[PDB]
Formats: sequence, structure tokens, C-alpha cells
Amino acid sequence: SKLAAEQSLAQQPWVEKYRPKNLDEVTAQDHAVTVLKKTLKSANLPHMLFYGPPGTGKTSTILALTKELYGPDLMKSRILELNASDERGISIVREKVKNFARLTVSKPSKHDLENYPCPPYKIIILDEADSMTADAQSALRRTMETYSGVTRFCLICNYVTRIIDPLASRCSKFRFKALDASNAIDRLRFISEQENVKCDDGVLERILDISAGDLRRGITLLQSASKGAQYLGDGKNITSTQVEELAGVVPHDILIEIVEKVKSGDFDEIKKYVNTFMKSGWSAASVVNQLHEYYITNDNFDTNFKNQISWLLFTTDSRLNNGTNEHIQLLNLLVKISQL
Amino acid sequence: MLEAKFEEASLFKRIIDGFKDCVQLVNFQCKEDGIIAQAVDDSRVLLVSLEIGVEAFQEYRCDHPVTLGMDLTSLSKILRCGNNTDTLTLIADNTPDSIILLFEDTKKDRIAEYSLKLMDIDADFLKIEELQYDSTLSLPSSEFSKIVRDLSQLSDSINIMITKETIKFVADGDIGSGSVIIKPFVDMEHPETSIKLEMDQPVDLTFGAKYLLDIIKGSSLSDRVGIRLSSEAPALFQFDLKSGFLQFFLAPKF
Amino acid sequence: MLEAKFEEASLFKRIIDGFKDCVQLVNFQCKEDGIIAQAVDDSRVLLVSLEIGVEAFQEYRCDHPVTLGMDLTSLSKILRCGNNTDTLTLIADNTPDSIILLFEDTKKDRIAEYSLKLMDIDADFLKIEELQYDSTLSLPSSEFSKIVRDLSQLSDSINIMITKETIKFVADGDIGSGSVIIKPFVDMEHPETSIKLEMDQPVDLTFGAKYLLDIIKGSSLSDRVGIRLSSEAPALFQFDLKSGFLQFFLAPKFNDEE
Amino acid sequence: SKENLPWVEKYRPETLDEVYGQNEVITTVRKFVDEGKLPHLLFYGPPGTGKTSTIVALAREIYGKNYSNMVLELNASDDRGIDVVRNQIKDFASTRQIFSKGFKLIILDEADAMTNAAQNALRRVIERYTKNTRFCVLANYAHKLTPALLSRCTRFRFQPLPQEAIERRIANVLVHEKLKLSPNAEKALIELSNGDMRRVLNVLQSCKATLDNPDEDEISDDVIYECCGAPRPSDLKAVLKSILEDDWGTAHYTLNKVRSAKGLALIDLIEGIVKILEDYELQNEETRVHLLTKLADIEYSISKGGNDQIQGSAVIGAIKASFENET
Amino acid sequence: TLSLQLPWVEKYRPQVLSDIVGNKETIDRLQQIAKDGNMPHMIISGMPGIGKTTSVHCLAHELLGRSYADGVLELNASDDRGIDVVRNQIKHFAQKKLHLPPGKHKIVILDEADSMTAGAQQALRRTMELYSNSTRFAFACNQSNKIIEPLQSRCAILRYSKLSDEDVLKRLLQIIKLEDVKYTNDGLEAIIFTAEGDMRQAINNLQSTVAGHGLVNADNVFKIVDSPHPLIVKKMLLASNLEDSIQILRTDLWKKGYSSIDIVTTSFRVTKNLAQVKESVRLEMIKEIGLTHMRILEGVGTYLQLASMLAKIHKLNNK
Amino acid sequence: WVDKYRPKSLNALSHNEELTNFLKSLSDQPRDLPHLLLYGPNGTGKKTRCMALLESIFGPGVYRLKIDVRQFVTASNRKLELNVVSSPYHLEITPSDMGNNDRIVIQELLKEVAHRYKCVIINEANSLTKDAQAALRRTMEKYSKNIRLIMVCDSMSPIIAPIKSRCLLIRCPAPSDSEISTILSDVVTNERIQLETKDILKRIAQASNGNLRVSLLMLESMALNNELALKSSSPIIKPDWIIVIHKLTRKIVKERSVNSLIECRAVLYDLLAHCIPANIILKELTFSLLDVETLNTTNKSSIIEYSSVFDERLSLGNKAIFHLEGFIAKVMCCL
Ligand SMILES: Nc1ncnc2c1ncn2[C@@H]1O[C@H](COP(=O)(O)OP(=O)(O)OP(O)(O)=S)[C@@H](O)[C@H]1O
Ligand SMILES: Nc1ncnc2c1ncn2[C@@H]1O[C@H](COP(=O)(O)OP(=O)(O)OP(O)(O)=S)[C@@H](O)[C@H]1O
Ligand SMILES: Nc1ncnc2c1ncn2[C@@H]1O[C@H](COP(=O)(O)OP(=O)(O)OP(O)(O)=S)[C@@H](O)[C@H]1O
Ligand SMILES: Nc1ncnc2c1ncn2[C@@H]1O[C@H](COP(=O)(O)OP(=O)(O)O)[C@@H](O)[C@H]1O
Ligand SMILES: [Mg+2]
Ligand SMILES: [Mg+2]
Ligand SMILES: [Mg+2]
Repeated sequence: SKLAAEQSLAQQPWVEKYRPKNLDEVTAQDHAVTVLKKTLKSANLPHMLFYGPPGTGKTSTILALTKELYGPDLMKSRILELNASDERGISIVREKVKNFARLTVSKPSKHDLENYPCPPYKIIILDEADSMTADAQSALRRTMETYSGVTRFCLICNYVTRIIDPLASRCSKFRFKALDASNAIDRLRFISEQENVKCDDGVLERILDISAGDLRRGITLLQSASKGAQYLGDGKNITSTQVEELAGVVPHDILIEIVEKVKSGDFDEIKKYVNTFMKSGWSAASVVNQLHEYYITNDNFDTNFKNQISWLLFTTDSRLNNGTNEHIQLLNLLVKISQL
Repeated sequence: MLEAKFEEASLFKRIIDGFKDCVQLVNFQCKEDGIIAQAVDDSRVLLVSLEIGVEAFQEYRCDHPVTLGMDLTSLSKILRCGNNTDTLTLIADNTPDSIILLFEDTKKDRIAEYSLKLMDIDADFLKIEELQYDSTLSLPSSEFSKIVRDLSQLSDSINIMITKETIKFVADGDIGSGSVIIKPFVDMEHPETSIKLEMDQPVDLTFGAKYLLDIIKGSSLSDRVGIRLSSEAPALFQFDLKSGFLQFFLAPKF
Repeated sequence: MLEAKFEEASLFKRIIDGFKDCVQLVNFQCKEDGIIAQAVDDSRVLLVSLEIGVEAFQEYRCDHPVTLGMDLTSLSKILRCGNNTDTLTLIADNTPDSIILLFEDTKKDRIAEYSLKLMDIDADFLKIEELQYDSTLSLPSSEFSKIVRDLSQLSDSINIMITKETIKFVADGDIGSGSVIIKPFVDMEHPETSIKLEMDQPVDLTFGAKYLLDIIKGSSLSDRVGIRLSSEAPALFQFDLKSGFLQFFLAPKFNDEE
Repeated sequence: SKENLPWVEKYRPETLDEVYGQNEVITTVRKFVDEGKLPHLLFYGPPGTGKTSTIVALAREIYGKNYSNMVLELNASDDRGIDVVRNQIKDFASTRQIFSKGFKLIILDEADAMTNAAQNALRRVIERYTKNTRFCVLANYAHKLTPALLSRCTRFRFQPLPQEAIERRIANVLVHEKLKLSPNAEKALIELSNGDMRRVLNVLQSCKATLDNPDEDEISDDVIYECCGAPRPSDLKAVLKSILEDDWGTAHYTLNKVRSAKGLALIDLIEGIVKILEDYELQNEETRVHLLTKLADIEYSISKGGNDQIQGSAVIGAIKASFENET
Repeated sequence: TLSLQLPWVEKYRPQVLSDIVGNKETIDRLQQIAKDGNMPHMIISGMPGIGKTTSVHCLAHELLGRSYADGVLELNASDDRGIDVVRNQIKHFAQKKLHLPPGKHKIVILDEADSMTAGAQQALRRTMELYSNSTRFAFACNQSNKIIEPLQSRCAILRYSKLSDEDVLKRLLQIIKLEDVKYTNDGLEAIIFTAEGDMRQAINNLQSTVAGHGLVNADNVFKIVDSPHPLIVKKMLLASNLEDSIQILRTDLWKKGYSSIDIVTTSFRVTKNLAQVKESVRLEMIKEIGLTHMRILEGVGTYLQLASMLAKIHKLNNK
Repeated sequence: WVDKYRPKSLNALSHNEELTNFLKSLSDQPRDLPHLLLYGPNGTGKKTRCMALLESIFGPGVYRLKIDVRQFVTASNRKLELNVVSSPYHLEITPSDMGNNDRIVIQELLKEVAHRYKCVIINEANSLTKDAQAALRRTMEKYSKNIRLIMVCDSMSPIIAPIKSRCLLIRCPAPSDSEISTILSDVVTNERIQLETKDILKRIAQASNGNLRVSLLMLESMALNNELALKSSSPIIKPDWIIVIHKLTRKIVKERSVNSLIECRAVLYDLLAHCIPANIILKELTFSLLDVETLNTTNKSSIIEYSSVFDERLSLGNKAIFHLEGFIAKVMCCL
């Protein structure tokens, strides 16, 4: 029963092993969980719309809230979870969602009311609402407007612009903030201590620095570093270099070579060095980000050069965000910034 | 609480067959003198109203009325387990989230039990029945079904006209026109085949054939059907039960 | 060669009705002691296995086993000519490209003969039946069909649970939950209505309702159905024939596995 | 009980006197209903302006407490096709009421999602049955309605809620709830609303939940800004000043510390800087052209994701290069 | 309140062809046809609210007299008008025997003919061809291109045009005289300006203004009906300086509750139908508007996108 | 041949020793293993390394696999036919074998399938539509104790950020020319080839750009032309499409007109009709146009800018020739 769950969690990757089960495990998204804890004692949970960067804990927060609300018994009877792996057209929204909303709430047991608040409403959550078409979204308007007495709607998305304006107005907007080093160092250190991850001083803070506001990627990188340090068995501590090696970060010397080729060099030398660099597998997004950090941070370039480098890096990132060829985009970016 | 045991699951199944298709949501209410149920279609032209007295049951206990709403389709989906001869017991607490249907065979053997999820419906039972109708008539329900099934093919509207000693059903559409004329008569060789008519005022009303077709289903509950018509209100088609009745109120056309 | 004559074409038609829909390809093999046939569905959760002994036929001759594969749909398409009372003879040479179905009325009168094209299937008959199952039970097949037809409406999964002297079928889905509880009993007024149960170990398995629905078809071949369950293997539902049997082996759902 | 509904649903207007903001249309509709000549209405407006509440209160005032039976209310949640029209709407219009005597009301809420064939079939239903029933079409976009259907109804444009009406509703809510609100906090709340009562009610409930107290204290600007995650005008103007005057590295550091100290979003800062720079009296419009173009491009890129630091540097560089033409 | 009164569009709906203030040529044509008889198959096309359905109704009434009930078959878009209906009911009506005067014929009125399916329209050809001596067909549509060419080849084509200022002014003056309403010249001018050749919309706005304020004045008309939307959009696009266009977009459109989709779509229409500027600059402005339309459809619809669209249009106009 | 000499375990790998050690570290504890995404240049050997890692997570029976078929029904009666590579320990799906119906196959098959878990290898994850990736986003997290994904791709550019975060990222850098030469040496000593001078092998690497799959295939193709005896000046065997692209660039730099644009469109049509992707065509065309010594830096910069623009266009469009002809016309206008 519970022991099987404990063992399955212990044999699970750290992303799912340390998933927040209660509203207190949320480390940084405090403004939303404060309201969620206050409404736990009341019974006026409004329709909610979670939006923010990926890996901020929206799904974990709503799961912990539904748990703390309904208990592990009513967790499976008063919840309608619809993900992006299911059909969510107009037909589905009109039939299934509306039939579940029109239905009455299931009767709680005697053990439920003694430990959990058991609100008189159920919860219908729609994860990854970006893939929902606007007509199927507008179909949900009156469905969530008239049956609010018996069901509550929780939308979850990454881009709040993909959801129509009426739905965004009907739901309370909860913006999840990026999890940088400051507001996630406590959670990362807790995960490291619970797994006996022996690292150096500036490793964890560096990991989140590579994560760029993503605790899931940081936990995955920490798990990979711990596995790589346990395989060696040397008993030493994990270093920031070993972490940034497996994180896809280009070494500093290779980036300085690119800066030298951009500063001094013609089209042919730059093209040859780019062709050689693309042989070693590096993500073009990470290279663009590192070049942006170096160029904007270095206090040795003119402001007129800085405006142009910022606009060129922005254009290159916008083009790379569409599935383009990394080699062509990187070569074009380096050539355009070399003419400056 | 709700505790109603039907001798034969078949009676309840035929009753629900009557609400079937023409309505989606039904609001039941059990009380000290029995069970009532009302359902109105989306366009609000048809009301299906049921009344089952305490005596229609093999066992009925009620110390506290309970009102419960449910999806008709869900109910019928479950209403084919009665074996017809099975015993059926409807059960619910005073503040239900579900309705329990319990089918059992005479012997302890097989027990099929269902727990149907309820819907919350604002309690608002209508009381649109009239004291007097312009005209009243009863005739075998199988005859009424045939009359409706005939005319239906010709039009989406079937007119019922009543004059002294004459009842006339008429349909007129694309392929042509049709009419069925019946006259009152007492058959002593068996009065369940007689056709009675009491006319206080001639009437002439038109109904949507699609609705009359829904209504004829009541034939399975009673040998005769009573039809009460008025120019002031919805028409009443009634199918009597032993201690009870199933009524269909249908609003005339314009 | 294949030479099997059924007294009534009806028996063969009902047997094929059992493979019908749930499987597409069937591999038959006739031999000295009778005919066997196996068919596995695409997802590999259901195996339909047939055995017809020599005595089930009015005439059977085999001096050389023949294995032949065919499309089930093609076979049933042709399997409605038996008049049920017609005589049916299955015929094939030792290296067939076709299977001949010959229906004849008592008198010389009408002779319907078919030549069905065969499919080449790698011969690989499975032998997954167990020595002992956790629990064994038999009950009227019409009763089993009703039990399956009830619960099916509620869910895509029907659970079978067995404890001492208790068999319980359960379904739980969107509209609610349902259960059918039956108890072992000997009816002397006619023992074909009795419900037997031999439990060596309590069992609790879940099956995909769509598959149990395919299986209930066997009611048309036998008054009773035998159900053998184990936590170590596919469940066995068996419908006995006079000299033979039709068996359905169904893999329990792992959590999501038909 | 009504204490379980959210504040957006709990405070839904039930009478025409509780619908604030709309005065020219509310008085005209009241006169239409009192004098008797109620034509086919077309309530066009943005979400959260009070069109559905207005028509519900109107039907309540017309038919009484039995509104839910004498009115045919169809919306996008219900199947609205051409056959649905042909059967349901025509049978409702052709027949009469089963509860009283009087004209009927068909409320086609959110009718901007109806099919073109459905509107083509309904435009002759509105013109044929016009002595015993009326039609009310609610819309957010007037381009999804055919011109034939658009010409048969009297159009009423629901303007966004002004300051006076939204403050009146806020005062009503603060009377109904044991809650106090600061004046500057109220002004900041009105600023982040754009005339949407839903947002105001939602964030008011959320900041009441944020109070953490038995509500013996007040709600200040800090509570609102920390609960809605919206940037403050102080940090907004500080970032704008550091971008316009200070150095590139210093501007980058200022933007980073501002967006990381309160967890602010780059899109909110972009919109705030756009709103602030709209009042700037500038030179030759080339700077405004470049600024608007680059800011809209960066906003459209943010609407699809990417690197937040790269986009922030892009915003800084775009504003700087746009203002470099003003010299 | 217990009951309502009939609207002025339905109450004062013309019942005689002389009361129609539409296109004079086609009106006199239909009047002479009803006077002499021998009405041919016809297709009346135009824009909504100019007197197309009323015209054919008046023609059928005047041509059939008392036999209108049993000689006219009305089929609107609200009724099923598929292949089955054309096969059964229309053919039964055309084959129906009816004793009519030696100058009249049975009329089949088909409102909204542009919505009939291709199969029904194809089947109607021989249906109207074999019974063209005792049954006549009158189609009323808004787009004549939606009706197949074989059907148009067997009938006359009457294209109704917009109603000039004089005709709508005369009809409104007649209605005011028949209703005893207090009005003024500027109020009627504003009504006609907001009507845009739409007589039905003009009468509806007049009745609404009367029932809402009593006096038909330009102030009341403007406060109860916003100015023609396309005109403010045209004035915004035709602005010479960027700040003027921005202020117009902010105050007139954005501060009054106009959605961004309506603004951009109205914007596209204004441009497509623009004639002040050249073709190439119009195409470039349409390109910029359509890029903004793209951005808006993806959910990025804000004021900044419209401001950038206006800035790009001005940059294109900036030589 | 490439297939006759291929490593089957982690100890049989012969390049990227750090990557082999990282894979051994990741396979030391196989049950607490997150989802993996192998990214890098095409032809590096990531598909062999994933199978070698599976050979460490499971028994040697992972390579004994079979091909089955599964049918799917879309919203209409169009039947989607998809073949599946299955093994008693893992299964491989390639959603790049159909059109916009990747989401259906992904969701249904993965839900049906969902040591103790069964591995899933998604081949060519770049062809996965955004809707299919969104559908897989929650399937990756809901079933993490029964299904582990190993997605093989050549560039994480079209992969969405949620999927990137939901799995570990493993880069596979192309092997150095020295390692390629050492591998070709063992191959030619095992296949009994005659080398007059060893340096030719190096040149093969210099003609493959890190691609081992292309290197071995070209070595074997030129070994059949030299009759199993490679000389000091054996010609380099280039694919036909590369020669067509080179002739196209020669035509481009020689003539810049609409009459030549017509034959350029014809060549593009003939290339696209023979199962050649348009993105690779554009990449090779641009890279070989930059190699033209007749042009200057001003021409090459405009060429690379137009190629990036039209690559974005092609990634946002479906009619590939509509963008290829536009890029060719823009290059003609530039020169
Ligand atoms: N605030 C947080 N506190 C603790 N752990 C967190 C937090 N946010 C994310 N995590 C970890 O990251 C895992 C993923 O959480 P999710 O809620 O699925 O992230 P996400 O916001 O849903 O990203 P998506 O699904 O791509 S939008 C959790 O199981 C935790 O292990
Ligand atoms: N004028 C108003 N006065 C008071 N409360 C209002 C007003 N407008 C909106 N509200 C509040 O906002 C809620 C929603 O109003 P609705 O009428 O549903 O919005 P809407 O105008 O119909 O826009 P939609 O539904 O998105 S198209 C109401 O229940 C009120 O609580
Ligand atoms: N020429 C006219 N003279 C007088 N009243 C007119 C005239 N044209 C339209 N009207 C008024 O407008 C109402 C509706 O006219 P219709 O003929 O139905 O409009 P339409 O030209 O057919 O365009 P549709 O029906 O939208 S395609 C009539 O009942 C009259 O009140
Ligand atoms: N460790 C290795 N040692 C030697 N050759 C290898 C090794 N791994 C892969 N190869 C070979 O190098 C080539 C790489 O191309 P390919 O296998 O298509 O790459 P991928 O595995 O990424 O699809 C093939 O010929 C492959 O067999
Ligand atoms: Mg999520
Ligand atoms: Mg609304
Ligand atoms: Mg008309």
C-alpha cells in the first residue's frame, strides 16, 4: 500500500521523487500558495489560470492543492484532469467537460470530513491549455460561468497569450516566477542534502544559473552530477566545471576563440571556424546566450556597438526559436556581428 | 430517505422508457405519499410528469422527503438489468450525491447494484394541469399510437379536431394529406376498446409530430390513453398506472 | 489431406462466430486426432484456441496433417450458407492454396461449394495453459454474458475478485460503480444452473471489458463456461463442445492491459 | 450558499440598478421595456463589461423570478447549428409561453461563435417571428456576425467601466466584506483593470486572502503589487531612467535587479514602459516608429518564449537606439 | 409590461410596389409586370436592407390577389432547402393543379437563395424548366455569384443598388408624418449618415431614438448610436502625423471598448476600399495590416501591435 | 560495410571516451534513470550509443528485435499504418513516417505501452509536430515509473523548451579525423583492402566532416571502383545530389537571369521529387555558394542573410519550392 508507494518513489528519478506533495514544499511561488492556503479554510475557490515559464511548479502546485483539499480518497473522484495528450476539441469540451460539470459532487466518506475540509465543489484542471483551439476555449466560457457552484476550473499554460481574452478574464491569473539561484537555492540544497550530494561551494547556485529559472532542469543536472560522481567513487566533491560540462555549456576558451575570430578575421576564416565548431555538438541557443552575456557584460565595447549586438542576438534567437538550421543561423549571426 | 422496492423491475423500466429520448434531465422527489418526477425538454414544449403512490410498491418507507436530479440517459443505460422479473429497490440518503439501484433475484444468488451520480437541479416543479379542459377523450393507446404513426409520415404537424361526437386527426404535407376519423362507442364485448368523448367546446389544435411520437411510448404502461385538450393550455395525454400515472403535457403550435 | 464432415453446418458456424471480430487471422491444423485452430489478436492480449476431436464429425479422414491459415472475415462471409441443417465438409490437399467448404442438402438437390484463398502464416502454436490456476469456477454462460453486459456499460475494465465462497465482478467508471456478487450453489432441480468454485488462493484480476464482451459469444456453444484465473498467467474462459472445446486466454490488465 | 461562489459570481448583478458603468444604454433599455417597444438587441463589447449581467437582470425585470423558464438562453457551450436553429429556435418563436402571457425572449449569448449557415437561417427567423418574441445577441467581436444579421438588431456598445463606477462597485464590495482599502491602493487597482470588473473582483479576493490577518489592517499598494505580480510605477520609472541616461552595463544590472528582486516579468515591464513613453513629447516621429516597431517585435517574440536576458538586452538596445535619433 | 408593439420596419413594411422608394427602374418594371402578368423567373441580388424581400412579396401579392395563400410557396433559409425538399415538395407544388386567371402563374419564392446547396440548385434546373408554364421562380439573394450559372441562365437578373440620400430622407419624412414625431434637420442627417444606404437600419435607428429620447436630434442619435465605425478608422489611417493617428486610436477606438480584432479587420476593409492613395502604397498598408492581423490572431492582440502597424504604415507613406 | 562492423556494447566504443564514461556512469544505476535526449551532428553514432546503453541496462537480447505493424483511426476513416520496432526490453517509434498525425500515434501508442520499465526510442524527434510534443509533454511526467524516453535527434532547435527540460540532454560531438582514420584502418585490415599510403584514410575524414556513416560508406564505394585496392590518388566518390547542387551553384554564379531561374526551378523540382529534403538542399546550396571564390565578402554576407531568412521561411512553410526558388532569385539579384 503506502510502502509500495515509498519504494516506487525511492526508485524514481529525482524530478518525480521530490515532487511537491503539500503546499508548503513550494519554495519560491509564495504569493500563489498563500492564497491557496487561505482559501483552503474558506470555500470560495475561484477559477484559476496558472501561467509562467516551464518547470516553475504549476502542475505540482495544483496537485498539492487538490490533495490538501480532498484527501487521497476523494483525490480520484472529484478531479477531472485533462492534459494535452487527450482530444480537446469542441465535441469533447461540449460533451465530457460539460457532463462532468453538470454532475453533482460525490459524497465524502466519514473519514474524509474528519481530516480534510472537503469543499462542496469539484475541480476540473486543463493542463497545457496552449494547444486548445480558441473555439473550444470559448465553449468553456458559459460552462465555467454557470456551473461555478459545483465545479471550479483550473487552466495551466506557459504562454498566457494563447488563451483567449474572455477566459483570461474569467479566471484569476497566477503568474509563476522564474526559479533563479536566490529563491531556489534552499530547495536545491535540501535536495542535495537528502541525497548526500557532496559538491563544492558554488555548484548549486551555478546549476540554477545554467537552469535560467527552471528547477526541473536544475534537479536533473544535479542528479546527473551525483551519478557521475558516484560512478567515479573518488570521494571528492562535484565541481562547477564538471557540472557545466554535462549541461551543454561551451567552455570559456572556445568562446574566447569565437570572439577572436569575430573581432579579427574575414568571411572565409569565420566560415571555416564555424564549420569546425559545428562538428562538436553544441546547442546554438546556448552559444547565442553565452555570446550575449559576454558582449553585454564586457565593458570594452561602444554603446552603438551594444545596441546592434543586442538587436542581432535578439533576431538570431527569434529565428532559432522556429526550428531553423543551427549552423546557418550561427554563421549568419557571427558574420553580421563581425561587420560591426 | 429514499427506499422504494418495486415488485418487478419491469414497471420502473417502462416508466423510464417514457421519459427516454424526449428529455435529458429528470427531477425525482420521494415523500410520504409516494414518488413524483418531472422533466421538461430543452425547447420547453413538453413536460413529462410522473406519480407513483405508495401502493404501487412492494415496500416503501419514507420518513424524510428527498429530491434528486439525474441524467435520463445515464439512468436508462442502467435500466436494462432488471431481467424485468428482478426485484428493484431505489435507495438514497437524505442528502444524496448518488442514487442506488439494487436488483436482486428471488434467491440470494445474483445481486446487481448500481450507484448513479446525481445532478443538482433547481427544484421548481410545475403545476400546469387545468381544472376543466375543452374536450376529453380516451381510447386504446395502441390505436392512438397507430393514428400517430400513420400521420407522422405526412407532416411534422398533426392536427386534432373535436366536434360533437367526432374526433379527427389530420396531417398535410408534401406528398399529400391524410386523416383518421374516429367516433365514440361503447363496446361491451370488452370496454377497454371503447372510445369515449366528452366535449364542452369544439377544439382544434396542432401539435408537432415529433412530440406525439415521443408520447405514444406510454402505450406500454396502460391499455388506454386519456387526452385532454384546451385552447388555453398545453394538452394532457395520460397513461394510468396501478396507483399512479404518467402524464405528458404538450404545448400546441402557434 | 483435410476431410472433415460436420453433421450440421451450424456447429462450425457457431465455432467461427467465436473467433469472429476479435481476431483477423486463424491458423488451422487438421491431424489424426482432430482439428485444432489458434488465433491471436493484434495487441496480443487474447488467444482463441479450438480443439475438435474426431468424434465430433460424421466423417473424418486424415492420413497426413495439413496446416492452413486464413482470414477470419473471409471465412465468416462464407459461413452463412450452412442453412444450419446443411451438411458441411471441409476439404484440402496436402499442400493447399485454398480450403474448400462444401455444403449439401440431404437430397442431391443443392450443392454450395466454396474455394477460399489461404494466407501463409508462420506455424507457431502457443501452449500457454497452466497446470493449476489460483481459482476455478463454472456457471451458466448466459449468466456470465449478463454479468459482462451489465458492467460493460460502466467501464472499460471489469475486475473479477475471488475469496472463499465468493465471486465478485466489479466495474467503476464515470457514471458510477456496479458489482455483481454470486455464490457457489448446487441446484439438483437441474445442475446446469449450479455455480461451482474451487479456490486455492484468493484472486483479484482486471480485464478489458471489450475483450470479455468478445469472449461471451461462446455461450452459443455451451450451457456452461469455465473460468480459470491465476496471478501468474492469462485467464482461461472455456466453452466445451461434444468432443472438443473453444478456449479464450485473456491477459489481465497490468494497470492498463486488456 | 452564496458564500461559496467566487467574488466574480457572488457579486453578479441581479437587478438593472446594480449594473454600473453603462448608463446611456441601461436607461434606454429601461425606457424600451417600460414603454413596451423593445427591439432586437445587440450588446457588443469587451469581456467583463456586464452584457450578460445586463440581459439577465433585464429578463428578470421583464418576466419576474420565473426568468429561467420563460426565456430561451443559448450560448457557445450549447450546440448551436443550423438544424438546432431550425428546430429549437423556430419552435420557441412560433409557440407561446407555458407559464404566463407575453412576448418571449431568446438570449443568444456569445453568438460570435455561430456558423454562417446558422446566422443565415436565423436572420429570417428574426424577421418572421417578430410579434411574439425578441432576440438578444451578445458579442465581443462584431466581425464574426454577418451584415444581414447585424442590420436587423439595434446595436448597443458596452463601453469599458469608468473610474467612478468601478470605484462605486469597489466601495460596495468593501461594504459587503470586512475589508479596508487604501486610496492609492484603490487607484493602482483601477489602473491594472482596463475596465474589467472580473479582474478587479478576482484580485480583490486574492489580496484579501494575502492579508494573512483577521482583516483588522488595510490593503496597501504593496499587497496589490505583490499579489498581482505587477510592477510598481517607482521601479518602472527607475528602470526607464537607468535605460535612458545611465550606462549600458549599469542599465543591464538595474533591469536585472529590478526584475529579480520582485520576480517581475519582462512583458509587464515592456507594457509599462510603452504606457509611460506614450506621454513623452518627442521630436521627429522616426524615433517613435523605431520604438514601436522594435517593442512590438520583442513582445511578439516574448509571446513565444526564448531567453529572457537576451530579450531584456534587446529592449534596452531598442529603446536606446530609438532615443539616439532624438538629438 | 404585458405585450410589445410592432416595430416600424414591420408595421410600415410596404405592401404595394408604389410605396417602395428603391431603384425606380426595377420597381416600375415589376409594377408593369404585375399589371400585365406573365411574370418570368427572376433573381434579385443586392445588399441587406434595400427592399428585395419586400419587393418580391409585393409583386407576388399584387399578381395573385386572393390566391396568394394557395399559389405562392415561400421557402426561407430557416427551412430545409436541400435536395430532398427540391425533389419532393417543390416538384409537388409545381405539378399541383390550380385554376388561375389567364395572366397569372404560381410563384415559388426562395429567400436567401445564396445558401442553397449545389445539389438542390442543380435539381431545380429541370424542375423550373418542365413547369415553366404554370410555375415561376423568384430568388432573393445577396451574392448572385453563389447561384450557379445554369440557374441564372433561365431567369432575369435584377441587381438592386444602394439607396441614395434623397430616397431614405423621403421615406423617413413619410414615416415621421405618419407617426407625428418631433425631429430636426441635423438629426435626420445624422440618421442617414449612420444608415449608409440601409433603409431597414435607418428605420430601426429612428424608432430606437424615438423610443429612447423622443426628439430625433443629432446629439441623441450620436449618443445612442456611435458614429459609423469605418469612418473613424479611415480618419485614423488617413492621418498625416503619427501623434494624431495615435490619439485617434486611443480616444475614439480603444477608450470606447472596440476590440483589437474589430479595429484591424475594419482597418483592412477601409484600406482595401480606399481610393485616396495609390495602389502600391495601399498594398503595402494592407501587408502591414495583415501582418498585424496575423499577430493578433495568435493572441498577441494589444494596443502596441496596432501602434506598430500604424507606425509601419506611416513609414511606408514616409517615402 | 557500416553494419558489419558496429559496436554492440559500451566497452566496444572507439571514440569519445568521456561520453562512454558518462554513459557507463548513467547506466550504473539503471532504475533511477530519467528521460534522455541524444543531440549532435548526423552520422556521429548516437543511435549506436543508445542501443549500447540499453545493452548495459538490460541483457544482450536488446538487439534481437522484430518489426510489427499497428493501425490507427484518425477523426476520419483514413487508416494510419505505422510499423513498430519492438524488443523484449524496449521499443522504437519513428513519428517521421507520416504527416500531421504524429500526435495520435504518439499519445495512443505511449498510453497503451504505459528491469521494471520498458524503454522507448523516439527516432528523429525533430519531425515531431508541436502538437505531438505538447501531447508527449504530460505523458513523459504522468508515467515515469513504466516508460522512459530516449529521443534521438540532430538539433534541439525545433524541440520545445518543456520537452528539453523534461529530459536530460546528452551531446554527441562528431569524432575527430584521427579517430575516423583509426576506425577506417581497422575496417580496411579486416575487409582486406590494399592501401598504398595511409594518408588517404585521413582525406576520407576530411571529405566526411565528422560523419562516420558517410565515411565508411564512401570508403566502401571507392573500394569497389579501385577493385579492393586503393591507390595514392583514388578519386573521392561524391553522392549524385551533391554533384547536382554543385552544378546548380556553377549555373548560379555563371548566369543570373530569369531564363536560368526556370532551369534552376526545374533542377529544384527534380531534386525534391527524389526524396531529398529542402532544408538540406538549402544548406548545401548556401555552403557551396559561399565556397565560390569569384564572390566577395559583400556577396557572401548577403547570401548567408538570405539563406537564414529563407530557412526561417521554409521552417514556417510547407511548399518548400516556394521558398527555395525565392532564395535562388534573391541570390541571383545579389550577385
Ligand atoms: N516551486 C517548486 N518547488 C519545488 N520543486 C519544484 C518547483 N517547481 C518545480 N519543481 C520540480 O520540478 C518538477 C516539475 O514540476 P512541474 O509542476 O511539472 O513544472 P511545470 O511548471 O508544470 O512545467 P511545465 O509542465 O513544462 S509548464 C516537480 O516535480 C519538482 O520536482
Ligand atoms: N457594470 C457592472 N457592474 C457590476 N458588476 C459588473 C459589471 N460588469 C461586470 N461585472 C461583474 O463581472 C461579472 C461578469 O460579468 P459578465 O456580464 O458575465 O461579463 P460580460 O460583459 O458578459 O463579458 P463576457 O461574458 O466575457 S462576453 C459579473 O457577474 C459582475 O460581478
Ligand atoms: N425601398 C424601401 N422602401 C421602404 N421601406 C423599405 C425599403 N427597403 C427596405 N425597407 C424597409 O426595410 C424592411 C426590410 O426590408 P428587406 O426587403 O427585408 O431588406 P432586404 O433588401 O431584403 O435585405 P435582406 O433581407 O437583409 S437580404 C422593410 O420591412 C421596410 O420597412
Ligand atoms: N564506437 C564506435 N566505433 C566505431 N564505429 C562506430 C562506433 N559507433 C558508431 N560507429 C559507426 O560510425 C557510423 C556512425 O553513423 P550512424 O551509426 O548512422 O550514427 P548514429 O548512431 O548517430 O545514427 C556508423 O558506421 C556506425 O556503425
Ligand atoms: Mg505542467
Ligand atoms: Mg457573457
Ligand atoms: Mg430578406
